Amino acid sequence: DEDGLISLIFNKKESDIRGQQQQLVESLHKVLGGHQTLTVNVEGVKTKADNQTEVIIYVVERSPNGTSRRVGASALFSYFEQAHIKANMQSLGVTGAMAQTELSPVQIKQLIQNPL
Amino acid sequence: DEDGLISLIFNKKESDIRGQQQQLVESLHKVLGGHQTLTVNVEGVKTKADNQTEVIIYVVERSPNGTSRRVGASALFSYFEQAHIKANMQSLGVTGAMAQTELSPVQIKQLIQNPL
Amino acid sequence: SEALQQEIAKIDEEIQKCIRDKEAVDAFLPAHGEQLAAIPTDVNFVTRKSEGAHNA
Amino acid sequence: MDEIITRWATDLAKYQKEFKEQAAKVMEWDRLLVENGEKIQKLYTSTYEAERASNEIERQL
Amino acid sequence: PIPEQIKLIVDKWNPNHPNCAFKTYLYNKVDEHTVPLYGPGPNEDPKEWEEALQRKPAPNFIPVLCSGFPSIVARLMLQRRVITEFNNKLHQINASL
Amino acid sequence: ALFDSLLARNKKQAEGETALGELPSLQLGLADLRQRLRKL
Repeated sequence: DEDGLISLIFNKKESDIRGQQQQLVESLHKVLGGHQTLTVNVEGVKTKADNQTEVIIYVVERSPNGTSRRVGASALFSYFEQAHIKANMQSLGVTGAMAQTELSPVQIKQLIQNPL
Repeated sequence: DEDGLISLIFNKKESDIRGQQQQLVESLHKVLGGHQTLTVNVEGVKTKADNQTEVIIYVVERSPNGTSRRVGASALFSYFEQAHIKANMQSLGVTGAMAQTELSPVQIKQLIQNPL
Repeated sequence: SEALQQEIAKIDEEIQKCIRDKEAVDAFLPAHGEQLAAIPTDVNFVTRKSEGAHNA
Repeated sequence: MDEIITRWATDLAKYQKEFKEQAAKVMEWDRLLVENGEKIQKLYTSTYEAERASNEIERQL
Repeated sequence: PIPEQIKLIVDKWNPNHPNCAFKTYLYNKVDEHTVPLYGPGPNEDPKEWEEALQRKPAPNFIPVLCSGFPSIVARLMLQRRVITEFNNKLHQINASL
Repeated sequence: ALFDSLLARNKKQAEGETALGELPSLQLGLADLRQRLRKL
């Protein structure tokens, strides 16, 4: 979870993603609120189909004391799945998202008991 | 075993136990290390003699993912019987303890082969 | 005589300290003994009540 | 000073001869425990059987 | 020959096993296929171990090293711990009957 | 509880009922019974 990796599927060709990567990364930064304490990093880009591309990201957050660390994957996924944020993501061409952290049974039970 | 119930005999009158139950429960919490991931619960209180009271407890443990479950009875008994912990318990008036789990023959054989 | 008279003290103290454990064993026996002797009488009893149910 | 070594050795042999007995007694007790344990298991089986049979009779009635 | 008897007595009353003189072995039952494990430890003479395994009461039993009194106390501790389990199971049977 | 069940069974035995045949049997014991056994 500490590695903070979120996989995003885009309904865009790989060449289009790479061709405008600066813009894509900044738009993701804007979705996060645009503060200078958050930085979006691209871990990888992979074609999945003619017009489907997976983009793996993480977000580095800086503390008031200058320390930096990655936003945990579960925390970042939780933000992106919020209805308002998901809609903004869909406007960028995102059609899905996944975190790598395998949740514990108690975490899963909590999510089922409180799906919202 | 999953029900986690430990019976404790106290050399105190029932009225004294009930009269200071908040304090008794917190002292047991302290014996366990006092962390906020452990919570002592009282299952029952029963008089056994003029100055003898049985108090049945269990301990709920919370995981990093927010999930909760009871500490298994054997595990909890094992902690309380450790010499340092037993001595602390005796200072609270505990003069005996019992778990309800009926051990298997192989478990019993293991305890006899390694009594410490 | 100091090292000797001290050594004998420490030794005899340790032995006495061991004999305390020996005594500790001796103390915890009869109770446990009764508890043990209780078992075969019950299992030899419960085995009987089972036979009653089975015959029933 | 021999009178001390005598005490030491006498105490030693005396308490050895007793420790042996204690240990033996414990062993015998263990034997008793497992010997009964087998029977306990037999009781578990017999009981489960009885239980199942009673359930069957319940079904029949 | 004085400082030898003393050292030998100091050796007798000790858990270091230089002829501990409180050497008795107790057989702990262990089901197969765990017999290949155990496997003594620090100061076990294969002589004593094998000699214990030699006069074995029944198969699936492994010997256990009882050096002195704390060990026999511990054995008792286990014996009680199993006593209660025995009584409990027995009461379960009783209740179902 | 075995002998108890033997009694209970031998008790319910000699007590009715409407079973189209099996009427309760009279109990003997001791004096008459020994001879009744020998006459087997």
